[PDB]
Amino acid sequence: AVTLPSHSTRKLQTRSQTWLESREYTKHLIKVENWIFRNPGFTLVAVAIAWLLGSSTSQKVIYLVMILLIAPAYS
Amino acid sequence: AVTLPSHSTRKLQTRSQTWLESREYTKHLIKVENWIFRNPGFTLVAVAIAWLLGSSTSQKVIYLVMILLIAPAYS
Amino acid sequence: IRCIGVSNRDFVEGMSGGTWVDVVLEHGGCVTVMAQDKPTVDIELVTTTVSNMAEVRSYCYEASISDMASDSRCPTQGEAYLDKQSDTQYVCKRTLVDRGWGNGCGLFGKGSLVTCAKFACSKKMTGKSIQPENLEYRIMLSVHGSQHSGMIVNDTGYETDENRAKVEVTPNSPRAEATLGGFGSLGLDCEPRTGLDFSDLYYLTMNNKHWLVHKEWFHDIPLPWHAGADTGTPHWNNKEALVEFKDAHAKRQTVVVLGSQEGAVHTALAGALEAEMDGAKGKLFSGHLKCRLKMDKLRLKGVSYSLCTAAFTFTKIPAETLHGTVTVEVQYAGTDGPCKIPVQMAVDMQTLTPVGRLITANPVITESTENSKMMLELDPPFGDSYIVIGVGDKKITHHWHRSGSTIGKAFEATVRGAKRMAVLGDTAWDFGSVGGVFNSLGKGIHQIFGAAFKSLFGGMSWFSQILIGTLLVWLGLNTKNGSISLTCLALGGVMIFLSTA
Amino acid sequence: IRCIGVSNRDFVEGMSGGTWVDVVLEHGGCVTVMAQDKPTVDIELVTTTVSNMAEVRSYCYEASISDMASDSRCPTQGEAYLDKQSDTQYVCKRTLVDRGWGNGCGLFGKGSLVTCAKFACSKKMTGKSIQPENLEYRIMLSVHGSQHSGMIVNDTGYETDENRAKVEVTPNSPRAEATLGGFGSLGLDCEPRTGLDFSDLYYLTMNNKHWLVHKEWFHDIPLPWHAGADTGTPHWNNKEALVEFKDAHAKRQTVVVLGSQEGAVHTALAGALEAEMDGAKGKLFSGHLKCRLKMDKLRLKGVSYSLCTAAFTFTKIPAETLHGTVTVEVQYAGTDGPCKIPVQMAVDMQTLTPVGRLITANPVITESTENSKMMLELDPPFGDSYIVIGVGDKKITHHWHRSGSTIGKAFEATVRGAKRMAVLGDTAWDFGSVGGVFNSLGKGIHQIFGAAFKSLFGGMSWFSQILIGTLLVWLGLNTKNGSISLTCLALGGVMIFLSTA
Repeated sequence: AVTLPSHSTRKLQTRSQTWLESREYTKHLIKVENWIFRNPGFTLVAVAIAWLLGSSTSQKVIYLVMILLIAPAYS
Repeated sequence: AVTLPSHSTRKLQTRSQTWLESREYTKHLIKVENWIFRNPGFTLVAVAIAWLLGSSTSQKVIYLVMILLIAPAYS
Repeated sequence: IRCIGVSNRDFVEGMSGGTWVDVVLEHGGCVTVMAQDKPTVDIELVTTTVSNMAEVRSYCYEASISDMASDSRCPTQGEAYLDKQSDTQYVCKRTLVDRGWGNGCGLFGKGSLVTCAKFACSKKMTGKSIQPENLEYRIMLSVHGSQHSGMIVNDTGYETDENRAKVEVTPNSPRAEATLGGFGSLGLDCEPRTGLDFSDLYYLTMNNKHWLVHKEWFHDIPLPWHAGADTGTPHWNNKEALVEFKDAHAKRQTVVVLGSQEGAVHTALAGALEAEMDGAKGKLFSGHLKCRLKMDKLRLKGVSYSLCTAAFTFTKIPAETLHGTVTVEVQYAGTDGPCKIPVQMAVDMQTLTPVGRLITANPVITESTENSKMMLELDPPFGDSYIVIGVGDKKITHHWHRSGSTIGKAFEATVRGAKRMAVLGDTAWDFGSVGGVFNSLGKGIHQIFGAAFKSLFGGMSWFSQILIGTLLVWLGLNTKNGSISLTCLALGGVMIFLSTA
Repeated sequence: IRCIGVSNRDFVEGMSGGTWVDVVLEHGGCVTVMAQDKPTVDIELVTTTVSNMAEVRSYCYEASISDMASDSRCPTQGEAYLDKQSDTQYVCKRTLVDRGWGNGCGLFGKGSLVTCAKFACSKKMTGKSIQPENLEYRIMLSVHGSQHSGMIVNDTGYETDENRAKVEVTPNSPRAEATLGGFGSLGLDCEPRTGLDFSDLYYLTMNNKHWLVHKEWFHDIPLPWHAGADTGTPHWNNKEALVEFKDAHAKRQTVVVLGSQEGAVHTALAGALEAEMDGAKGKLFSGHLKCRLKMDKLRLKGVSYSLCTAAFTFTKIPAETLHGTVTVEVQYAGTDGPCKIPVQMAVDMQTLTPVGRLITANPVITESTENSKMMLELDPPFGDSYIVIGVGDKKITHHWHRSGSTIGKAFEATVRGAKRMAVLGDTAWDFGSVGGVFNSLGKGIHQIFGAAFKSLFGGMSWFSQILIGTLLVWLGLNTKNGSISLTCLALGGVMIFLSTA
């Protein structure tokens, strides 16, 4: 019961709003900012890996963003 | 609400079992496999974005993995 | 009438020589179909009633464990066994515990321990399937004419009104005709099967709150489910998704149940349409129909009447209905009988040149008492102008100023059309269409793109769409090649698709 | 005794000339401290009792809304207002609804609507703070000696036994001494403050199930909370995290409450230590102490006794306690009184050369009746060997075969030490230490690495640790530079840290 699959992928598109639509834009941003606020050192260990992986300058930034998105969800 | 923060980040490391230990290994894998099996079309989108963002044939694989992980969790 | 205050009204004007026009009735949106010489009729889809639903699963979102027992074997003596282990109501788990001379055994090593515990469910949610031969859309019609303010939302009495008539459209009887006395009869050639795609929707029901969940989502929930309409004691496949067996270190294994997953699944829907229920039938209030309006016997009642003499008087000073149109209510003081109102709009009152069209076609007074109210609706020109209602010197006037511009009109209509195309998707090409090689070929190209886009991305939420949209627009502004319009159109189709919600 | 069947026993042998030895008592793990000339004593930490906890918050995980009301204003007439809006028990929300001539208004536009609804909570979870002057560790001791099988887990009677004694160690009285009659008294110079770091732990309590949540986690839950120990009607800050206001399209705004978040928070802990409670005190069963064993007055009782004459007999044929050690139980048939057992292990019985050490130091018979049982414990050599118990020709023998090798011994001990270092972390350098420039400098270097690692990563779960570990090992096998051992040691410290759980 720990893996309830979210139904926001199969969003039914109509005029009226869906079940929880007001509480849907700031659902992932809050989960990400709380983790970044509680664990700041991971910002540094993510910048390090991004800079060690991305050959370009706009490639290491993408690596950094994707690491800071994968970390606070663990998947 | 909808943004309950997980304690597996701050799990208390002792000799005994934590709260839900048996369910902690095959949880994110279950979610990822479920989402990918439900939406198979996105695999080729991830392939086409990785195989176009990456320069070496081992940054394309890392990009493909990180995209196929960011998608089933939405950041 | 019935559609004059709605904030999502669309005007569909023009047909194929007077034959028909296609419309897409949505829930919450009204349609005003004004023709060349036919009365203006207002069509609105009110409810969608799904009936005769048969259930498929029943997940148990709040369980409880009764009497629990255990059994232990010494090391190298087999493994433990309970008599209540062959019972399909008990969830059990075997593990190895340390066993020694102190635990009453006779050999040191990992023993064996089996813990049984009776699974009894208290609450459950049932998911019923929807078959498209059960939808029954109800469509309420209303013609602009002999109606005053007390006729707009007033639903008390329709089939004795000559102006309001409800139509129920089932895939068993798709084409139905509404009898509007004196005006003729509007024909609706609906499409009640290609609605909201009810072949992949279910009907959740969790503690007197019903939803419209997707089939794929409903078949992936990790909770103890059983097979069907069992009202007794079900079998509860997959009991181990709510119990948790914990061994401390020693010959001990505790079994505890997870709490009520009601809130955990409430925050897990987060995309499902909320529906209701009035007994055995499930009444939806969101969706859309696809209708064709055969308008050939909708005749204009009162074209042979005589004009009014005099004594018109404004009551309920005019107003502006969020779109520019003006709702005027007049009160003819006279006993002429069934006469015709001489309404028009005019710039400077010397020539009285008409400048704006009239939304209500051929207004007419029918009540023959001395104080007979009537409600019009005009469409003024951009700028200041007068509303002349009458003939002679006892005509009443009213200064009106419609703030806006034709460029604003065009941009507003473009935003309206873009929202309709992001909501309806493919069927948005059948909203005012009369047939052609554009409103029928463009629909094919849009259908191809829609299939290849709902199968390609088709599985992202609002946030992830924003994310991949920014990623693709940045892949467009770089990597100069022929595959750049491809990664910029896939920025548009991902920002406007969501970011217009 | 008391530690002979445990699967996580550690042998701590050797001290600083007989003075003391440091040990780290964990919950679930036993320690057998064998000295040079002193009796073998078994130390085990049993419970940790936290008392006098004062609560901080109380989240409400299952709410309900009573009477709800609303109020609406016409467009350009201000905004709506309810008398029950200045009440701090009602959760309200204002929105704009469409308003026209049909809704009884007099002007078309977006009106104003306020919906109030009374918030009444039914269930809540309280989080109490833990102060380190409240921990009270209980330590049970047991010496190998005049004890048979019925003395291992048998806790009925300790303070009349001369062999079992409990010690309660509080940060108010850290050093306590256990009286073992005849053997002397073992001294424990504990460290009851640097335990499981109770300065960042709370004590959740949700429907008679208590946990040990982290402080940071407990301060981030999004649920309606109040300030403290309120038993009446609290204030419930942040009510809007359980109600949901939905406007359909028209002058309507429904308010519905989300269900019981009990399951949603049960699956949200997933890393918290489960505790219990026996009233006002919270009894933990996981953690660790840090103890120093002053062993200077632990004397060997029965070193001046006379040997046994004859008539020994095996009962409870020997066994192997998961580590190689052999638990022998004998039965001396004689009335010699307090004599001494002549036990030894020997290869081929001609020379009777001793080959294995004895875990129980100086076994002795004290019971002076004719059938006095006693339980030893030996540590055989690798390979086959005999267990000779007696002198003369009436000595009993038993063939024993200890399967293994010294290389397997060393690898097993290395895996044991690695697991202890991954669990305890820094304090793993104080497990058998007697002081030095290695077990005191290596601890400093390990402490530096531990701080710089728990502050750097410190926030990843098992899966994410595996992920970043693979990423870092691949960054190590490529990008040849001096920063490659740095990204491979950060592969080890992330795979063995988890992947040994």
